[PDB]
Amino acid sequence: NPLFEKRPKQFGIGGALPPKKDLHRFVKWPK
Amino acid sequence: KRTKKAGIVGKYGTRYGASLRKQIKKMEVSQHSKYFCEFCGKFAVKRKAVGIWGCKDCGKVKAGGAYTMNTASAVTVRSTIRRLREQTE
Amino acid sequence: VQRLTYRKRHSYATKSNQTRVVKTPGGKLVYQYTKKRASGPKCPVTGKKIQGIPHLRPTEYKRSRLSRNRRTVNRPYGGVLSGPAVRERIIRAFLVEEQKIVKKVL
Amino acid sequence: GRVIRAQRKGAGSVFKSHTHHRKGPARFRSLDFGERNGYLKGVVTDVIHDPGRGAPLAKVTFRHPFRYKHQKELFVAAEGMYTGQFVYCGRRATLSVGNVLPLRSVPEGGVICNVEHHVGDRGVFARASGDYAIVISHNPDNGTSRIKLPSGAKKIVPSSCRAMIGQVAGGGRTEKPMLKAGNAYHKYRVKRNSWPKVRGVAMNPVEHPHGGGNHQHIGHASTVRRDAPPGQKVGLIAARRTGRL
Amino acid sequence: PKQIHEIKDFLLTARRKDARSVRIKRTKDAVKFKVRCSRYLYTLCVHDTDKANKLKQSLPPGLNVQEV
Amino acid sequence: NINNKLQLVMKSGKYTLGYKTVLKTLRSSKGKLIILANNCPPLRKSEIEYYAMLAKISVHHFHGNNVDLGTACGKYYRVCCLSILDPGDSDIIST
Amino acid sequence: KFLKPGKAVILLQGRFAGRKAVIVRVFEEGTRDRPYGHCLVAGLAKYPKKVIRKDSAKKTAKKSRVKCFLKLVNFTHIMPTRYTLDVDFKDATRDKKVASCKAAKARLEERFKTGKNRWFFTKLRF
RNA sequence: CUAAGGGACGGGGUAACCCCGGCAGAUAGCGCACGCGCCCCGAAAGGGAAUCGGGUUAAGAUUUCCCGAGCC
RNA sequence: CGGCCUGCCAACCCUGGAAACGGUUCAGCCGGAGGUAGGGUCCAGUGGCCGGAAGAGCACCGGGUGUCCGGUGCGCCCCCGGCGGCCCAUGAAAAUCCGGAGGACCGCCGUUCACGCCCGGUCGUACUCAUAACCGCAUCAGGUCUC
RNA sequence: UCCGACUUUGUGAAUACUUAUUCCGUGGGUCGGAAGUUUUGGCUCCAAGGCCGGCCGAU
Ligand SMILES: [K+]
Ligand SMILES: [K+]
Ligand SMILES: [K+]
Ligand SMILES: [K+]
Ligand SMILES: [K+]
Ligand SMILES: [K+]
Ligand SMILES: [K+]
Ligand SMILES: [K+]
Ligand SMILES: [Mg+2]
Ligand SMILES: [Mg+2]
Ligand SMILES: [Mg+2]
Ligand SMILES: [Mg+2]
Ligand SMILES: [Mg+2]
Ligand SMILES: [Mg+2]
Ligand SMILES: [Mg+2]
Ligand SMILES: [Mg+2]
Ligand SMILES: [Mg+2]
Ligand SMILES: [Mg+2]
Ligand SMILES: [Mg+2]
Ligand SMILES: [Mg+2]
Ligand SMILES: [Mg+2]
Repeated sequence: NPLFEKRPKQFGIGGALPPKKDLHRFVKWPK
Repeated sequence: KRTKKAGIVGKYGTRYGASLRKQIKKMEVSQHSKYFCEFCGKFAVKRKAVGIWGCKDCGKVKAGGAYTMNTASAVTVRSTIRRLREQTE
Repeated sequence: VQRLTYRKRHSYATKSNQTRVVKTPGGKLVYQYTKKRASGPKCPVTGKKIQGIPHLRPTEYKRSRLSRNRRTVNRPYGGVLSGPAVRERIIRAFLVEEQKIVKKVL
Repeated sequence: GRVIRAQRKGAGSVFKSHTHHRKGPARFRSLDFGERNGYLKGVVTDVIHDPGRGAPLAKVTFRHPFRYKHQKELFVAAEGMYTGQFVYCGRRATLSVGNVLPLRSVPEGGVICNVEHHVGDRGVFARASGDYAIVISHNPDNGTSRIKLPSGAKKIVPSSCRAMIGQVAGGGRTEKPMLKAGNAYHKYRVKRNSWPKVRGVAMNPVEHPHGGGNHQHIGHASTVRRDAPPGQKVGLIAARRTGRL
Repeated sequence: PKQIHEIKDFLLTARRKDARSVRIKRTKDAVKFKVRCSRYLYTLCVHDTDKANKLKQSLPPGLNVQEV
Repeated sequence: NINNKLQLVMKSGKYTLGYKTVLKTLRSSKGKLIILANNCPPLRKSEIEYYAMLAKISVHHFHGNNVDLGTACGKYYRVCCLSILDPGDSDIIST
Repeated sequence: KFLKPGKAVILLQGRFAGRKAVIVRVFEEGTRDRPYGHCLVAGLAKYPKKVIRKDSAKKTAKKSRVKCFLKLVNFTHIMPTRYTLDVDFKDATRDKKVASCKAAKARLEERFKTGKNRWFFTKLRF
């Protein structure tokens, strides 16, 4: 189907907003 | 006319001393002057507050000197920063 | 000459207590309380007035109190940006986008 | 005696600073990954006046690095900054006036303002109108930099500390004579309760060490030890010399 | 209060269920027909003598009519 | 040597001065050359170059201000952009 | 010379500001009613929506629909682009106008499904 | 509703009365399982939903009752 | 309060292209970054007409008559508009309301339209506000914020 | 308030370390090791796509 196409995102410092990552090791846990 | 030497400083009358009035004269003149706008090319830049210089027509607002649009050291700093930037390359 | 009194218990000439003098069918003068003068919508990029919308107090723009044609302008960014601002954004959006393609090719 | 005026200011009752019409703290954006490794572009939207501050402030808008949100900053404006101007913060920002750079990226002799003392301080040095710091030298071994402060003191700072390029706007402010008690009244009305100062010799001994006498005179040396108790420490404190050279 | 211009629109308004009464006020110029509805009082001005009479006779029989 | 050649175009050739008439000649493809002052608004500058790229008209960036332009054309008002549609006896186009 | 039928433009003012349109006829000199130069354009009032593989067959048929408007535009209210869209249009009453709009809608929906002219159907962001 | 400001959970100090609010503490919840997540008090002159004319008493209504006409 | 008209001073739009420069204020100031000119859009009014509404109120005559037409202004009070000046002084916040960008999702279902139906809690409300209703031991030549 | 002793107070080399303690920053948002965006005062989120709820895209 010619309508379907790729729409890539470049994830630079000032690029597209990043997707959700794990971020587990940076979590601020309860005391 | 109307005055031989006082000029803008005649609003102060006989007060504060002749040397102080002569001191304040240059800054009173310069802070009420109209300055050239490099962005639009008109003499429409007026002081809005100390350090703030806004053009009337094009609407650009620029951070400058207290009583003059460009201070002397501002030009010197720009040249030093420009030379450092080029020689950095 | 028919001097006047306030009609409520506000005794101070504040901006929210402004009055006007009117003649009644009873042949006398009374005070009527007016609304404070309000700015209309303003453009954030030019600072100029937004055409087509009246200058009211904020709660007089409420949907139940004002018609929809009075509230809006039929253009993108209708009551928010003026026409000159919208033209500049369209041109900037297209011209910078073309430059991005040219940067990619070169 | 009674508590002197110098002591009463620490209670902060009527001596607190007048801050009701201030526009907020002026400082860099919090240091993050984009600044630490690249550059981030913001646009100057306003150049505004802050009561009690000689230097104008610059309102700058960034795009948030990972949230779909705007990020609005406000720091001291360098001279020459203007509305609609793109400023760049970070390690790879160009050496241009109005840009925020780490000190490692500024060569020797550069004029800088709002210089951090600790990495992530958001700017501690050379913030008053017309003031600036000078980059003197760089040490790659310790990763430190030598800067010259407006008072003339040399200072060693980490090379990762951030500074804005240029000098602070509004210079030359104090060259103009005030000419009037009323002009001084308006200046300090928006700062603090400090302006009209009564001389200690014009007081009674109950109120001041200089007070009393049948003539207005201090009656003892106005130079005072560094370790004198509060209430006693008035005059010239720990002075190495006096007089006009 | 609102004014009605054409006669037919007054006819439909007087036929509304929420219409309560019609007042006929005679002036030296024209004849005013006022129908009291739920929210508004509607006034129609008839400048013709016979059109006033034709309106008087053609009113809905269920509506009250008052002479002012 | 561009101030003298532009001075000769105003003396013998045909031209138009100002933003709105520069765009009109580009739409009708009458201009042979566009001249832009160095302080011409960047949005305005970009749009004129794009118009000139749609046609096949060259754009020269004048070395000076918009106050300097116009003075070069011998007028007492500022000129942001200029369009040449006839030089006549001027070699400005072949340069 | 770049304002010809088949050339793509962008409207800068009015109800359809920021919309993409194709030129159909150019009145370069202008008529007597309109002294200025102006053209008849056919533009997208509603862009076809983002069509992806995950979608079901009925839904992607709904996302491919377009709406078309016809408008006479002053040359000064148009941003001329470098792109070109040719669909052989060759074009008064409120009934003739809407019918002609429906014909162009069928041709433009068919062009979009072909996969070509991706820039023309992908909106503008300002 | 917020202003200058005041009180105050946890925490800290304190023999206890009590003194400390930025010191960050799983913040005590909000939309449609899923998603998001940076206390109160304090102005009858500040901000602010919506009313007008005429009449009426011994004493009210300088817009509260009556008549009529509106509004939120 | 509702409808129609009008449309100040600014602001904006379209055409067009200005030196022999012009337009213009009490003052300013404005123009190839588009003036003068021509034609329009919007804005506000405590502006006009109609409805409300003459049936009211008022003034006369004993139910009746009338409630009309103009002029003027460095006038006074209030409000608004638009300029100019001043600051090492730049002169609140929040509730609340409106608009917008995007378009996931959805079809006999959408509808910020008109008309229609129901409801609207608690507390204050008299009077004085001063050479006699407040404080000054008083029915005190004092003091006490306003239109 | 300055100054010394003890306590907090540990470890290893011929002065170094970091976990106690202290200070600073953040909505604890890319730390350590390895492998392989300068643009004009515009918009930018909730992934397209590929391959088998799952992986890559996003080491
Ligand atoms: K409107
Ligand atoms: K004491
Ligand atoms: K004081
Ligand atoms: K003194
Ligand atoms: K003494
Ligand atoms: K209140
Ligand atoms: K009462
Ligand atoms: K009294
Ligand atoms: Mg004495
Ligand atoms: Mg003493
Ligand atoms: Mg609250
Ligand atoms: Mg507070
Ligand atoms: Mg406690
Ligand atoms: Mg409260
Ligand atoms: Mg109030
Ligand atoms: Mg009473
Ligand atoms: Mg005109
Ligand atoms: Mg009437
Ligand atoms: Mg009567
Ligand atoms: Mg008065
Ligand atoms: Mg939309």
